[PDB]
Amino acid sequence: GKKIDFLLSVVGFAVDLANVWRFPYLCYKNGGGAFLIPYTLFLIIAGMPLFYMELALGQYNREGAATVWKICPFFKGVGYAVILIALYVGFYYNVIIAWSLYYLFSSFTLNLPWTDCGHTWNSPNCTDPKLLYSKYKFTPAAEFYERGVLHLHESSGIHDIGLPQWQLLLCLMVVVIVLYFSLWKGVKTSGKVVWITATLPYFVLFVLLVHGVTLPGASNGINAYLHIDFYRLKEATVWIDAATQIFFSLGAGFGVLIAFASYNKFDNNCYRDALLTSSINCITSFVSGFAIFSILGYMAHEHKVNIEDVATEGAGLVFILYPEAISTLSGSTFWAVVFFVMLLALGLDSSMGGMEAVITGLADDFQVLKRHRKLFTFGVTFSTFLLALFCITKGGIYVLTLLDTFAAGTSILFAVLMEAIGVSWFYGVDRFSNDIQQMMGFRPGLYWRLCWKFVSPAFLLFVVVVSIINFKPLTYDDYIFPPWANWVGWGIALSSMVLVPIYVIYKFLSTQGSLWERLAYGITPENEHHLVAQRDIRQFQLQHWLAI
Ligand SMILES: CNCCCN1c2ccccc2CCc2ccccc21
Ligand SMILES: [Cl-]
Repeated sequence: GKKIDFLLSVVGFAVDLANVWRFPYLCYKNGGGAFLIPYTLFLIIAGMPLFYMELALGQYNREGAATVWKICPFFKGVGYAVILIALYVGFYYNVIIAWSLYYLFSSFTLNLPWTDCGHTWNSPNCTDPKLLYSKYKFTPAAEFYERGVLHLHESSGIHDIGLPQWQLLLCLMVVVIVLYFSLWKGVKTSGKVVWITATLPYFVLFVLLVHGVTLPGASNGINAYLHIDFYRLKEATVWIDAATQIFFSLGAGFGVLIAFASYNKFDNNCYRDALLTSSINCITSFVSGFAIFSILGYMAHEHKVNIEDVATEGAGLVFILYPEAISTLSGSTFWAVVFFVMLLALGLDSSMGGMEAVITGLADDFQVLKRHRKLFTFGVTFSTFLLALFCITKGGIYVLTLLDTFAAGTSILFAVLMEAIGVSWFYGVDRFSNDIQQMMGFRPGLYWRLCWKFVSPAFLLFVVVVSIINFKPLTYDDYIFPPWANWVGWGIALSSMVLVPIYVIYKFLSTQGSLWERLAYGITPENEHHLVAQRDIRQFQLQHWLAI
């Protein structure tokens, strides 16, 4: 049972709302198959080594994202930045779970609300295929999503977001209460019911794939998915999106992997865990893309439009597509209930760890918080609830789009780049390899050390620079955000990016001694500070810097 339970746990972690909700519309937005080449390249080159590095760091040091930097005191700013990014993500990651809960509540009927027009939310322009360069938006499913759930028709833009929708308000309250009561006792919440949260997503995906392959237009969708537009690979939008999606999907750069690995056994095999998680993530993402493109190829045929204009390119793509596919199944109410229960379970389980990252990271830094986990959990959860109330307004989709663009973009790329630089160069890739050997019994291969020191940092720096210099003003379908929205988004990104230099400055100023003494204290592990008075600093020799 040692292996079956391990396989089930890794498969449960490898599937989340990233693959099922975000990856579909990022793949649709970037043409289809042309998004997979950069995705796989980044996966290998940067994602797998960084996942391995974070797991090893957490396992060896037994600390969270903030306090793990006792080895290199100058990067506690990086730790704080990743904690802040994790805090930002929840604000809308929980709004997506609220959407799922609302859809589940709406699915308890013999006539699904998204099957035809004729409802109070339907507009005169609603067009039903059965009863008779834009994104269409006049289908029953799109009309339901945008008017009976979002009520987006009551907001003219991000300047007129309006008041929170009360139904989504109740759903968000329920989600927040469930999160709090699942996090208020401690980190130990696995191995009890996660079994059904690990197999249900794959059963749902398999049934969706099998049924959608045999649909009238699925062939065209599959052809578009497998076609590669090589001109799209010369624009850097696909590359930036692929890098951000890889780091979001795998979970690196948020302080979650380090926090959870801090509770591992000192001899746990992090290499095997990283390999299996990455492989399962890639396969699941590919299958999700296949199913999604089959569904929208079917829709292109049914609605008599081009496949590029069938659906939205935003965060509601799955909430449009999956209901459309469900409506084609036999006994569609049962399948809708099953699918939205699966979405609820996936989202709640993932958000649990997402918030645990923040809680553990800040409790390791302050013991007062560690002594009062209930109050601290309540505070974190309540703050998330309010800043998510900001995202369930009539124009809450605009705020959600801005957040999904800026909270973890260049910010997360920069944070992961700083993490890799810190470890590999300042702490020492040789020291890191020695720690991994002391833990798991073998030294990492040359490929892993090369990726940690040279390859991953180079690609991360390139992608950060390209994302900064090739920045497209924010949009949502046919809506263009005002420039101040772009300024606000870049400010949100900087709020996390800037913690690193600020903490470097603060650590330098708060230390006592001469300039060289301050540097030695700042780049020396906290448990070897007695060697600084001995003028024996490894980093002050070329051997440390040329070591691989
Ligand atoms: C790993 N896929 C993302 C799943 C959710 N995610 C969350 C959730 C809420 C807040 C932050 C984050 C950061 C990324 C991450 C990392 C590990 C588990 C979950 C999450
Ligand atoms: Cl993904």
